[PDB]
Amino acid sequence: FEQWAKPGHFSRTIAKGPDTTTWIWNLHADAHDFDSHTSDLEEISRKVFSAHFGQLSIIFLWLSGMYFHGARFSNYEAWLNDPTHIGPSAQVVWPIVGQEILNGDVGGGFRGIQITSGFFQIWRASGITSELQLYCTAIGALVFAGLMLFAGWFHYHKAAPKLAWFQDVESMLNHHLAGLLGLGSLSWAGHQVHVSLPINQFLNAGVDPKEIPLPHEFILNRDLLAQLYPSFAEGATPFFTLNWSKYADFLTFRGGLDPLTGGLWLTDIAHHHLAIAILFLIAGHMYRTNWGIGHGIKDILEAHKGPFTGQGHKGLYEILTTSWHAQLSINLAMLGSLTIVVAQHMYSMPPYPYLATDYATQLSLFTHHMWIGGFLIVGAAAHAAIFMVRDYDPTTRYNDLLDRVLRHRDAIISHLNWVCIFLGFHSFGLYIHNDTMSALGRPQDMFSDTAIQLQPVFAQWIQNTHALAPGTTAPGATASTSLTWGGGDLVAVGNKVALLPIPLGTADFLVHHIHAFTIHVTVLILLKGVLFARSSRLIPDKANLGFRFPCDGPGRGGTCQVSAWDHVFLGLFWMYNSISVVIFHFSWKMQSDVWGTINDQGVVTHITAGNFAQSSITINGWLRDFLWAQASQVIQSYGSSLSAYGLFFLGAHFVWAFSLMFLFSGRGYWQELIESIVWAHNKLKVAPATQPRALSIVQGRAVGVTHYLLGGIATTWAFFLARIIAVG
Amino acid sequence: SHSVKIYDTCIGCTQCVRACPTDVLEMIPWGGCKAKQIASAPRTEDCVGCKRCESACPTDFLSVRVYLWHETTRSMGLAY
Amino acid sequence: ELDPNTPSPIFAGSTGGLLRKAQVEEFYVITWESPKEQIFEMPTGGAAIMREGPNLLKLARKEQCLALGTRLRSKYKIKYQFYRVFPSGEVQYLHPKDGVYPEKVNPGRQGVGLNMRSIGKNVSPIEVKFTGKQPYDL
Amino acid sequence: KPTYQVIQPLNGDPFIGGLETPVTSSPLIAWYLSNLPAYRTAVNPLLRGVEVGLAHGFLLVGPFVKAGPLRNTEYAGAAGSLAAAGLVVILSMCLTMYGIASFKEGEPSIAPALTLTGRKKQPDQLQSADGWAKFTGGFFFGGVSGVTWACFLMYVLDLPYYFK
Amino acid sequence: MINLPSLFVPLVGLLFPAVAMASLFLHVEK
Amino acid sequence: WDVYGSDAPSPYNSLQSKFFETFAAPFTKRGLLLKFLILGGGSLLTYVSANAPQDVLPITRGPQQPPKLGPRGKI
Amino acid sequence: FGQLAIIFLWTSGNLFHVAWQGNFEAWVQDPFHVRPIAHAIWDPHFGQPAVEAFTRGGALGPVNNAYSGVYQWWYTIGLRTNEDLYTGAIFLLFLSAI
Ligand SMILES: CC1=C(/C=C/C(C)=C/C=C/C(C)=C\C=C\C=C(C)\C=C\C=C(C)\C=C\C2=C(C)CCCC2(C)C)C(C)(C)CCC1
Ligand SMILES: CC1=C(C/C=C(\C)CCC[C@H](C)CCC[C@@H](C)CCCC(C)C)C(=O)c2ccccc2C1=O
Ligand code: SF4
Ligand code: SF4
Repeated sequence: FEQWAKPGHFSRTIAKGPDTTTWIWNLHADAHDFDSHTSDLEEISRKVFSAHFGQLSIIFLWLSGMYFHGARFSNYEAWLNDPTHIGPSAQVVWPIVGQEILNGDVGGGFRGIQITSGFFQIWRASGITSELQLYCTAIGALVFAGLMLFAGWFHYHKAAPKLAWFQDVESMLNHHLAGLLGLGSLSWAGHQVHVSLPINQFLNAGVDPKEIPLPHEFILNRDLLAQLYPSFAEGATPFFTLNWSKYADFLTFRGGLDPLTGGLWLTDIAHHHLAIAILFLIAGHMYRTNWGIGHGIKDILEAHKGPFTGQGHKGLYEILTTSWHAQLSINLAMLGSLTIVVAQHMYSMPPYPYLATDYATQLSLFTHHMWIGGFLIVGAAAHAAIFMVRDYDPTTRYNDLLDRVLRHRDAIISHLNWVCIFLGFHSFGLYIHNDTMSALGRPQDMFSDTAIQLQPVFAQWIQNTHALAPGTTAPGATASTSLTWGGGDLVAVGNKVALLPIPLGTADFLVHHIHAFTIHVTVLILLKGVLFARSSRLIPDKANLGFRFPCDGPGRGGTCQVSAWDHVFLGLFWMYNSISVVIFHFSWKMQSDVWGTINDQGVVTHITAGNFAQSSITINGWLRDFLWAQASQVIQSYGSSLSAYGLFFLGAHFVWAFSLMFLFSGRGYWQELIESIVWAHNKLKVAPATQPRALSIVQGRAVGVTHYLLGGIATTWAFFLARIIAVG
Repeated sequence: SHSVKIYDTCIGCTQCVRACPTDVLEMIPWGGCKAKQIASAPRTEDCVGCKRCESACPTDFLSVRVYLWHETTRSMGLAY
Repeated sequence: ELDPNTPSPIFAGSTGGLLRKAQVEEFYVITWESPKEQIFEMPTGGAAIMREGPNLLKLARKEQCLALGTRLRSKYKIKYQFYRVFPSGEVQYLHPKDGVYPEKVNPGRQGVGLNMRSIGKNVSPIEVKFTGKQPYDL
Repeated sequence: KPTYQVIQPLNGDPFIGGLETPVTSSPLIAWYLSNLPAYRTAVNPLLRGVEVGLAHGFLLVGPFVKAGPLRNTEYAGAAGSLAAAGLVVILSMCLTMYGIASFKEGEPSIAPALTLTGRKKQPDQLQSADGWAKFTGGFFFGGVSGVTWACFLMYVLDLPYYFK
Repeated sequence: MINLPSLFVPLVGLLFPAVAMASLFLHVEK
Repeated sequence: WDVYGSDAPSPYNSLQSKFFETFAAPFTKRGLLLKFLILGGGSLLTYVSANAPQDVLPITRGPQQPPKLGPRGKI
Repeated sequence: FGQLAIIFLWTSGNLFHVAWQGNFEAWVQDPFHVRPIAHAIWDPHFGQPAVEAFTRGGALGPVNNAYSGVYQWWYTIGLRTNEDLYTGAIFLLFLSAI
C-alpha cells in the first residue's frame, strides 16, 4: 500500500480533468508542504521524522562517498606523510572527450583534480591512516544508511505512528543533551585520547609511513601511551578521588596552537569535550518526564511577568509543543548563525591539523560554511509567516507576549527603517565620497588611514587584552587564546604564514558597518513583511490568498509583492548581496594582509600587498584590485586544471543572466505568446491537451530567484578558487 | 473613477462575483439570463481596482482590470 | 481622562490602524451587537473583546469593515453594520442604509449596467476625434 | 502616584493609534517638549523660534571644518560659521517656500482673551500665512548670530559642555 | 575688470536649479 | 491636594517680547519679500565667489621642470 | 519648430564655444596628434593637480577631450580661421530667433 500517481495529489484541484501544462510545478511546488496539506498531527508529525529521515540516509548516502572517493584513490597517503608542499585530492575522472586534464596530475604520484575543503585535514585529525581503512569505513556507513532509511518502513507504513508522545516535549530535549550528544562528546574523548591524541603526538616527528599503530592497540594493555604521556596506569584511576592533578599531564588549557604545524593542540581537546560533554549529560535532566525530577516544559516561562512586557513572556505556545511551522523559525535562525558562528570561528581559530598556513581552505570552506547559515537564517523566518497565515489555530495569545508586537507594529518596524538609511545609505555612502575623493579627490584630505585618521588606531579593542588575558587574568591557558588577536607575540610555520596579529583600523570601522548595515535592511524584510503578513495595514485580511499568493490589486494603484512568500522572494536576493558580500571582505584580509610565505630579514611577504589598507577604502578598489588584478587566475586559466573555473562562471554568468529574462519579464506576456506557435502544431494537428500555458507568476518569481541566485555564486566559486593555488 | 468596461451574464453567484472589498455591488433584477440578473456597479466609487471581481465572475473575453487614471485617495487606498 | 467612550472592540494602544490625520477627508464607523465579549481578530492586531453593546468603533479604510463584518464569519457571528461619519457626519454605508447585503437583489436597484458592447465586438475604437459634447462618456 | 495610565493606550478610546508610554508624556521631564515651541499650544512665533535660529545656527560649527574640505587650514579658522551662514539662507528659504501649509495674512494674536482663546481645539490648524512667517524672521535673524555669535567669540575651547 | 566666466556655473548648478526646485515646487504650487 | 503638575510645566517664558522682535527684521516675509533675501541670498557668495583672485587657488605656475608648452621652443 | 530652436542653439554655441577655447586658429600650424578639444571645465571640486588633471592639448585649463568628429566636418566645408568662425555661431543664431 497504497498508493501512487497518476493525477491529483494534495493541491485539491490537481487532477482537474487536466487542461494545461502548468500543473507540473504546482505539484513540484506543493508536494512536501502542508495546510495545502493538514496540521492534523496524527498525520504530519508522522511525516516530519519520515523525514528528516533520508536527509540523513542522504547525508549517509553522502559521507559514504567522501571516503570511497577518498580511499579508492588517495592523495591522503601520497601526501599525508608530507603536509606542506603536495596537497589535497579525492577525484580522478574517466578519459572521455578530454575530461583528463580535469584530473590534474599534481599530488604526489597522482593524476587528479585538486581538492578544497579539509577532509585530508579532517581525517588527519583523528588518525585512521590506510585507504583500505576509511574504505573500511565507506562500508561502515552505507548500509548504515540502509537501516536508518529502513525506518521509513519501520514505523508509518506497517505502523501509523504516534503524536500523543511526540507531543509533550521533555524526554527528547533532555536526552539530546545527554542521550545523543552524550553518547558523543566524551565518547569521542575515549576516541580523542586513546585513538587520537598520540598517533599524532608521535606523528609530530618520526613515524613516517607504513608501520602505523592500527588503533587495535591501546585498549586492555597500556604501557605505550603509558611509555608516552604518563598517568600511572595501574588498575586504579586517581580522580576517582582527586588525583585528577596527575591523570592530567596532557590537558592543561594550552590554547594557542601546535607550532610544529598549526592546527592547535589535541593535548587541548579532552578537557574541552568531557566538560562541554556532561553539561548536556546532567543539564539534559532538568524537565518533568516520569520520575518527579524536572521543570516547567512551559510552566517555567509563565513563571515570570514584568508590568509592560506584560504577563511577561507567558504560557509559551502549545503548538510550539505540537508541530514544526509554529516552532520552525527558531531552529533555523539559531542553527542560523550556527552556521556563521562556527564559520567566523573555524578559520578564526583552527581545529584539525593543517589550516592556518593552508589556504584554498582557510578561505574556501570559510564560505559555504557561511552560505549555509546565511541561506539558512535569511529564509528561517518565512516560518513566522505561513504559521499566522497557517499553523496558528483559533486562540492562545492575546496579552501573550506575541500580540504585544502585532499591536506595536508600524512603530517597531519603522524605527529600524531609518537606521537602514543612516546605517548604510551614508556609511556605505562613504566609499563613494572617497572615490569622488580619489578620482576627483586628491589625497589632500579624505576618509582612508593616513587620511580621515584616526592615528593609533583604530584599536584594539580587545582582542588585545585577549593578550594579557593568559599571562594573568584568566590565570593561564597558553599563548593568547588565538594569535589572530593580541599584540605582536607572533608565529606561523610551513614557510608561508599561519595566523598573526591581524590589525584593523580604517578599512575596518568602514566595510563592517556594511555587514553592520545590510544585516539591518536585510532583516526588516523580513520584519516589515513578517509582522504585516496576515493583517497587513493595506489589504487588511490577508489569510484569504494563501502563503505564496502573488500580489493583488492593480487597484489601490499598485498592490504587488505583498506576500511574505514574496517578502521572502527578495528576503533572499540581498543575503546573496550580504553573504555574497562579507565572504568578500574576508578574502582580501586572509591574503594581502594575513597570508604569507617567508624569506628572511624580518619580513613575511603576503599573497598580495599591504594594499588594501588604502586601496580598498574607495568603493572601486575592488575591481582595480579585486578583479582584473585577480581573475587572471580564471581569465586565462584554460588548457590546464583551472579548466573548470574557466568553464563554470561562463555558464554561471549566463545563469546569473537567464534570470532577468523570467524575472524582469512579464507573465501574461508569454501566455499571450504560447498560442502563435500553437497554430503550427494544431493546424498540422500535433498539439497537446495539457494546454501548454506559460509559467505562473509566482513560479517565475521562483526562477529569476533560484537562477539569479544560482548564477552569481558558482561564478564566484568558479572565481574565488583558482585565485587561491598559484598565487594561492 | 473605475475602469474601463467589464460585461454581462453571470450572477447569480454561489460560484462567482461575491467578493469586492469596497462594496460596489447591488444586483438589480432585470430579464434575460436563467432567472434574472445583470451587473457591474450600482456604484464604483468605493472601489478600488479591487479587481478580484471576475475571479468569481466568468463570462468570456476581458472581464475586469482597473483604469484609474485620475486615481483617487478613495481607492488609491492611501488614507494616512 | 477617562470617558465618554464605550467601545468593544477593545485591546488598547498601537499604531497599526486609524490615525491622527483623517478625522477630515473621511473617517468611517461600524455598528453591531456582540455575542459575548467573545474575543476575535481586529486589525492593528490585538484581538478585540467584543461586548454587550456595542458595536461602534472608529476605522478609516472602510476597506477594513465588511472584511470585519465577515471577520465575524469564523466564530459563527452575524449582523455587521457600518456608517459615516466625518466632519460633519452623514453617509456612507451599505449595511444598513438598508443592509442590502450586496448579495440580494430585491427592491428598486438602478441601471449603469453595461456597454452597448456585449463585449466580443471589441477592436480599434475610433469613434473619438475630440468628442465634445460627444462621449466623456460613455 | 498610584501606578499610572499604563496599558490602555494613548489617552481616550483604546483605538487612537498615536501612542502612550514614556517618551510621550512623563515625570522624567516630558517638560522639554513644552518650552521650546514643542507642545503647550504656546504663543506667538519669533520668541518661539528665534530660539531655534539662535540655537540652530552654531549647531553646525561642526561638520563645517574637520568634515568636508579643509579640516584645519588657511582662510581659515573662520571655522565655526563660514558660508555656514551661506549654506543656511536656503534653510532660510526652504520653509519660506513652505507657506502653503499656513495661510491668513495677519497676527492678532496674542493674549489670550478669556474665554478661552487658543480655543479648545488646537492640535492643528491655528498657525497661518503672515501667521507663521515671522518665525521665519526668527530662525534667520537667529540663524545668523546663531552662526555669527560662535565666530567673534572663542576658539581654543573651554568647559561649555560639562555636562552642561 | 577681469577673471571669470564662473559667473555662469554657480547659476546653472547652484542658484538656477535652486530656482527650478524653487518655482515649480510647485508646478503643483507653480 | 493638587497632585500638581505639570501638566502646567514651568514659567511662561522670559520678559523677551522685545528687540528680536521687531527689530530687525527680515520679516513680514514670504510671497513678496522672501526673494528679497534669497536673491542676494543666492547671487551673493556665488557672484563674488565666482571670482576674487589674484589669488587664492590650490596653486601652480610657470610651466617648467624640463620646460613645457614646448619643447623648447619657444616663448 | 520650437526645438529646431535649440538644435540651432545647440551649436551656435559649441561653435561659438570653440576659438575661445579651443586651439584651431592655433592647431592650423600642424593638424594630427592629438587630444581633440571640447569645452573648459569649471569644476570647483578638482584638486590642484588640475595641472596633473587636464592641463591637456592647448589648454591652460582642465579641458575635455573632444570626440564629436565635427572639428573635421568643420575644416571640410571651409574654415580654419576662427576669426572667420565667431560667425557660424551668429548664424545658427541668424537661425534661433528668426
Ligand atoms: C542545445 C542542446 C544542449 C545545450 C546545452 C548547453 C549549451 C548548455 C549551456 C548552458 C549555459 C550557457 C550555462 C549553464 C551552466 C550550468 C551551471 C552553472 C550549473 C550549475 C550548478 C550547480 C549544481 C552548482 C552548485 C553549487 C554549489 C554547491 C554552491 C556553490 C556554487 C556551485 C555552483 C558549485 C544540450 C546539451 C542540453 C542537449 C542537446 C542540444
Ligand atoms: C520565458 C518565460 C516563460 C515561459 C517559460 C516556460 C513555459 C518554461 C519552459 C519549461 C520547459 C523547458 C519545457 C520545455 C521542453 C523541456 C521540458 C524539454 C525539451 C528540450 C530538451 C532538453 C530535449 C514564463 O512563463 C514567464 C512567466 C513570468 C515571467 C517571465 C517568464 C518568462 O520569461
Ligand atoms: S460579474 Fe460575477 S456575478 Fe456579475 S454577472 Fe459576471 S459572473 Fe455573474
Ligand atoms: S475594482 Fe473589482 S474588486 Fe474593486 S470594487 Fe470594483 S469590481 Fe469590486
